[PDB]
Amino acid sequence: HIWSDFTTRPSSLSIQSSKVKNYLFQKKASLDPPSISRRSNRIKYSPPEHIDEIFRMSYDFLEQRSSKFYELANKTKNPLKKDALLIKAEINNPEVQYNFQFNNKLNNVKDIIDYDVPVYRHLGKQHWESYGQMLLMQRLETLAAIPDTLPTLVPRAEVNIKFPFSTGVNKWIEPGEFLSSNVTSMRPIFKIQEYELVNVEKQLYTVLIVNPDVPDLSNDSFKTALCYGLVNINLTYNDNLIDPRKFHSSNIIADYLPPVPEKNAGKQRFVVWVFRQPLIEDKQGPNMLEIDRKELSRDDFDIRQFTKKYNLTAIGAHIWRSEWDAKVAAVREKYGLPPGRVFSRVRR
Amino acid sequence: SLSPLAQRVVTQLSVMSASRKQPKLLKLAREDLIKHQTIEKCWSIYQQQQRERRNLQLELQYKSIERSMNLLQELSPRLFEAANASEKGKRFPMEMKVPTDFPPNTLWHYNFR
Amino acid sequence: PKSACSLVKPVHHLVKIDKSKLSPRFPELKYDKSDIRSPGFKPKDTHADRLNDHYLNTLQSDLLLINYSHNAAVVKGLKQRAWSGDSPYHLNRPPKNPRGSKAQLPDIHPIKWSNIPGLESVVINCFVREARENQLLAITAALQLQQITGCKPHPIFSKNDVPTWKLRKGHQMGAKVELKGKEMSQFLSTLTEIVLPRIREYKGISNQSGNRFGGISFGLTAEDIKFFPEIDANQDSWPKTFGMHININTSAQLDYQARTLLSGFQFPFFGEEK
Amino acid sequence: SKNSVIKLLSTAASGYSRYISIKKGAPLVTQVRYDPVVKRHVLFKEAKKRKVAERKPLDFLRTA
Amino acid sequence: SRTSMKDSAGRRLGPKKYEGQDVSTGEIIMRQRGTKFYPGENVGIGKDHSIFALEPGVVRYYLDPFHPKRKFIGVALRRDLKLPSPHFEPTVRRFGRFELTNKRAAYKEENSI
Amino acid sequence: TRITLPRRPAKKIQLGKSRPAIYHQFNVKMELSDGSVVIRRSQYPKGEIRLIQDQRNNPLWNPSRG
Amino acid sequence: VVHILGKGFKGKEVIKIALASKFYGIGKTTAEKICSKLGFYPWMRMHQLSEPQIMSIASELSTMTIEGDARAIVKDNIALKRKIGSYSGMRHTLHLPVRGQHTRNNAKTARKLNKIDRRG
RNA sequence: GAAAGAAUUAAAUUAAUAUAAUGGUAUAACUGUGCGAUAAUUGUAACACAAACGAGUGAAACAAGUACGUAAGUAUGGCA
RNA sequence: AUAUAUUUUAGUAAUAGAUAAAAAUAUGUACAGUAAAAUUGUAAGGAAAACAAUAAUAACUUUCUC
Repeated sequence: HIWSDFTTRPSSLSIQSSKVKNYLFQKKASLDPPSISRRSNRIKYSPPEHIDEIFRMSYDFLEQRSSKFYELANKTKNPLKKDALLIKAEINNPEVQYNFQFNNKLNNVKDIIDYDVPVYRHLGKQHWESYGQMLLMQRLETLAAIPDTLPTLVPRAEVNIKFPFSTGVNKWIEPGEFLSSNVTSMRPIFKIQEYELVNVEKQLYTVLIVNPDVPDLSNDSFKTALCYGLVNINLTYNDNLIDPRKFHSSNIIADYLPPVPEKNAGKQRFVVWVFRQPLIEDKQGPNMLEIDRKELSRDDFDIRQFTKKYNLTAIGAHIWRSEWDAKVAAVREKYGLPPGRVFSRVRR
Repeated sequence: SLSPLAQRVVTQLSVMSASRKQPKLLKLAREDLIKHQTIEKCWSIYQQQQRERRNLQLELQYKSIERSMNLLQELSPRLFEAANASEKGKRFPMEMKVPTDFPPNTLWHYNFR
Repeated sequence: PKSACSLVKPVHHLVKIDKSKLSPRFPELKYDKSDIRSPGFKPKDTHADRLNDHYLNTLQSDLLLINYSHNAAVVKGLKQRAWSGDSPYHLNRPPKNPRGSKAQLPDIHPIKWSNIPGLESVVINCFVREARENQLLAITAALQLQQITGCKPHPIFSKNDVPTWKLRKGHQMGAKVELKGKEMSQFLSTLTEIVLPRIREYKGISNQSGNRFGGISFGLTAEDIKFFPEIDANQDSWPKTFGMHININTSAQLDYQARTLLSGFQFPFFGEEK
Repeated sequence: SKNSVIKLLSTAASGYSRYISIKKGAPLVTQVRYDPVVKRHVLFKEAKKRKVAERKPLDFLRTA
Repeated sequence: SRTSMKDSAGRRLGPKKYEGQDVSTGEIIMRQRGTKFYPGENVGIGKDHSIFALEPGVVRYYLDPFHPKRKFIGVALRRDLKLPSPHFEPTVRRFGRFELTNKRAAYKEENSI
Repeated sequence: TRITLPRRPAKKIQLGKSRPAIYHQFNVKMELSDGSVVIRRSQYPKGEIRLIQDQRNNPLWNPSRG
Repeated sequence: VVHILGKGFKGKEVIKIALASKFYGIGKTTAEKICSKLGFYPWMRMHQLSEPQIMSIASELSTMTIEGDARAIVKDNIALKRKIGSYSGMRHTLHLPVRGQHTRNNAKTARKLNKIDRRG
C-alpha cells in the first residue's frame, strides 16, 4: 500500500480534509458527501449503487501499479526520466486528483497543490495547455504581438500579470485587455509559473514589457519602447510572484514607465515577454549577467537584437493594450513626462 | 380528429420518442465524481492491458508459424507446398457454436454423422 | 458583405489553438460524451459481450492461422497512374484515372497479429416502398427496427425522384440503424440462433454476395421478422411487418476472409464462391 | 404585379419612414432600424393597414 | 428570320495598375470577375472581387509560399521591399498622421471626445 | 392522397444538453430448443422465454448430430 | 379468439369445429378428438379458453400434420404422376377435368382451381 | 508491438452555388450548425474604374447606432 | 380489501446530434465538415427506390506493453 505511506513521499499527495478522505475510503456507503454542505441537500442526494467495492478494487489496482512504478523510479539516475516515472506512479492517485481539480491552481496553497511535486506540476501544465495557453497564443497571433516584436513563442511558463498598486482592486489581467491609464499608472506584478523540470537554484529569468506601437514621425512608421525591464530574477515553483519584495534595484535594467498613449495615435499593445537565462556548467550558484545600460535605449529598442546579445529564450508572454483617455495627461504629469502629442483623427 | 390507425401510429412513435419518458440528469458530488473517474480510468487501463496481452499472444503465434513454415520449406518442399495453400472457401464447422450463458441438457455428443 | 474572398492568414506559432475551449458558450459540450459530467453520458461497458468474447478466445487465433501465407507481400490496388513526361503538356496534368476503375482501390495487406479480420459494424436498412402512399408505415418500420435492435433508428428519406415508381423527393420512407459493439453482437447472435433457423427453405448467405473489400450482406422478408422475440412477444402490434437489408461490415481485407469470419459466428454459406 | 411597397413608420413619433418592398401577403412586417431624427435604433411598424393571408397559429402546446 | 444580333459591351476588366507602380489608398489594382488574383499584403478586395489600394506604395504581383496555387497582388509600402515578404519578422507599418502642431488644432481634437 | 401525421413545432434540443436514448430494457432468459439458457437484454416485458425452433434443433446448424 | 396459432378465431365460436375452419391440416373428426385429448367440455366457445389451455391447443396441432404443410404433400403427389406420363398431369397442368368430368362443358371449375399448385 | 489522436499528402471546384453563361470557389463562396433576424442602418464620402454627357462600378475613411464573436474581429444585403 | 376527499400522473409525437449533400429561409455572425461520379454488393429490387464499402500512412504525440 504505497499511497498510504508518507515516509519518503510528500504530504501534498494526501487530501488535507479529513472528512473527504473518510468519505473516499469507507467499507459501506453509509456516510454523506462533505461537498454537499446543506443537510436537506445531503438527505436528497443519493450516490450511485455498488460504487464503493468497485472503487476500492480500482484503488488497489492503481495503487499496485504505482508501487511497481516506484520500484523502477528509485533505480533511475537521470532526473527527467525519474520525474516522468514519479508522475506515472502518482497521476492516477484519487487524492492528488481531488487536490488538483477542486482547489485553486493560480494561488496554490503549498500543502494542497505543491508545484515542487512533479505530478502536481504535470497536472498544472496539462490544465494550462487545455485553455489558458491556447488563449494566450490566440491573443498573440490576432493582435500581432509575435512577428512585430519577437518572431515566435514556444509557451513553457504560464505568465499572469496584475496591477495591485495603482487602484486597489484585485484582478489578474486577461490577455489582450483594454486597461485604463489609471489602472496601469503604477507598475505590474508578474507570476511566472514554470511547469518544466528546471534547476530552481541556478536558473535566472528576465522580464521585458515592450510597446511596439509608439509612432515615429521621421520614419512615418512605429518604433518599439521598453516600458519595463527586469533581469536576473529567481523563481521557485511555489515562490514565483515577481514583486518589489523579491527583485532588487540592481535587477531593474529599465524601471517602469507607464502606458501614455497619444490622442488618435491608436491602440498600443504592451506585450510582456519572459525569458530564461543561459545556464553555464562548472559554476556553482546563480550565473548573473551584466547589461550595458548606455547601449540599450528605451525610446527605441530592438528586442530581437537584445535577445541575440544575451542569448535569451522566450518561455512566456502576456499582453494588454492601452489607448488614450482623459487621465493619461494626469499620469504624464505625475511621472513628469511632457504634455503629450495630439494627432489628426484621419490617417491620411 | 384522428383515426384508430393514426392513434396507434402515434403510440408507436411515442415508444421511440424521448418525450416525457426520461429522468433527471445524473448529478454527482465532487468526491463521488472523483471516485467515478478512478473507476473508469482503472477499467480502461485494465482493458488496454488485456488487449496488449491478446495482441502479444497473436504476435507470438504468428512468429511461431513463420518459424515453422521456413523450417518446412528447408526440409520437405512438398509438405511446405501442402501447408501453404489458398484457404479461400474455408468455413468454420457448424458444431463450433458461440458459447451460451448456461449449458444445455446434453453437454456433449459422443456419437455423430 | 464587402467581399466573398476566403483566405486563411498564416500564423507565427506551432501551438494548436482549440477555438471551442476559448469560448464560454457550450460548457456542457466541452466535456467528452464519455465523461460522467456530460448530459450525453451513457454507460457503455455494461455487461460482458458474449460473441466478442468467443471471437477473442477461439476464433481470432484460428483465423490468423488460416490466413497465414508464407512470405506474402502487399498487393497494391488500382491507383491513379501518373503520366510519363514524354511531352511538355504532361507538366501540370492531372494523373490518369485507374486502369479498370474510375475510383482508386485499396492495397490488400498480408494478415498478421494486428490486422486479423473481425466484425466492425452492422447496418439495418429498411426502405418501405408502400410509404410513398402512407407516412405512418415509415414510423411503424422504424419502431420495428428499434424493437429488434434496442438501438435508436434514423429515418430514411427519398433522395431521388422518379415517375414509374410513384416516388417523390424528400419523403420519409422507412429507417436505418448502425449497430456497433455489444448491441450489434447481440443482434448477430439473435439472427444466428432465433431468426434464421425459423426461415423454412434457408440455405444460407450467398457466396457471391458482398463488397470487394470486407463487407457482406443479405435481407429478410416481412415473413422473417415475425421470428424476432420482441415482435413475437406482440405479433398483434406487428400485422404489416416490413422487410430489411442487413449490411455487415468487417475489418477484412477481402471478402472471402469476411465470409470465413462470419462462418465462425455460425452463419451458413451456400452458393458457389467467386 | 407580384411585389408592392409599404411604408415602415417609426415607433418614436418622428415621422421618419423607411419604405421597403414586400410580397402581396406580407407577414405584417416590423423591422428594427435607425431613426436619424431620434439618433437611436427603434422598431418600424407598417403605416397603412394592409392584410396577411390566414397564417395558422403554431401549436407549441399539445392539443385536440 | 430571328437574328442573334445581341451581345453585351465587354467589361473593361483587367489589370488597371501594373507592377512597380505607385498607387494610393483606394485605387483599383485589378478589376476581375473571380478571385483570379487574391488580395495580398496591404490590399483590399471589393464586392466583385475587385482588388483595391489600402496603403500608398508599390503594387507587386507575387506568388506566396504559404498559399500555393494562388496569386496575389499586394502593395508594399516601399519599392525597396519585396512583397512576398518574409514572414517571421516585423511587419512594415505606416502611422499616417500629422501631429497637430497648431495649438488650436490640437486643443480642438483633444478637448473633444 | 398521401396519408401523413402532420408535424408540430419541433422542441429545441440545446447544444450540450442532448441526452442519449437509453431505452428501458429487461434481462430476458432464452432457453433454446435444448436446455441451454442464454441471457439477452430486451425491450418487451418477459423475464423468461423458451424457444421451439432454433439453430440447436435445425439440421443445417448441426449436420453431424395444428 | 386471440392470435391462437397465429390466424386465431373469435369468441362465442364453439372451438370443436372452429379448428376445422381456420386450420387446414385439421378438420371434422380430427378437430373433434383434438379437443378430446385436451379435454375441453364440448359445446365450449373460444372466449372461454383459459389462455394456458390454448398453449396445449397449439402444441396439439404441432403434433400431427396441419397448415399448408400438407398442401404441398398433395402438390407433390400431383406433380408425381404429373412428372411421370400421367393423363392427370395433363388434365391438371392444362387446367382440365382431373376427375375425368365434363371437359366438353362443365369444366370451368377445373380451369378455375385445378393447376400445378392447385390449393391456392 | 498495439491503440488512440492529431492529422499530412494525394484527389477533387466534375458535386454544389437563389437563376443563364463565363469567371471563382474545398484557405472553401459550398455544406451543417448556434445565435440572431441586426449592417436588406444613418449623415459627410477621398479616391480611383468606367466614361461624351446623363448615368454606372469598387471603395479607404470620419461620424451615430445595431448585430454576432473569448477574442482578432466581421457585417452599409446575396461568390461576381 | 375497500369507500370519500384531495391531488398527482397519463393530452402518450419524432431532432438527443454543433447534426453535415433528403425537404424545409437565399441577408448577418460564429463554429465545424466535405462533395459528385463511378464499381462490388444487398427482401421484394429491375437501367432507373434506399443502404453499405471503395487513396496513402512518413513523421509527431499520448497510453499499454514485451
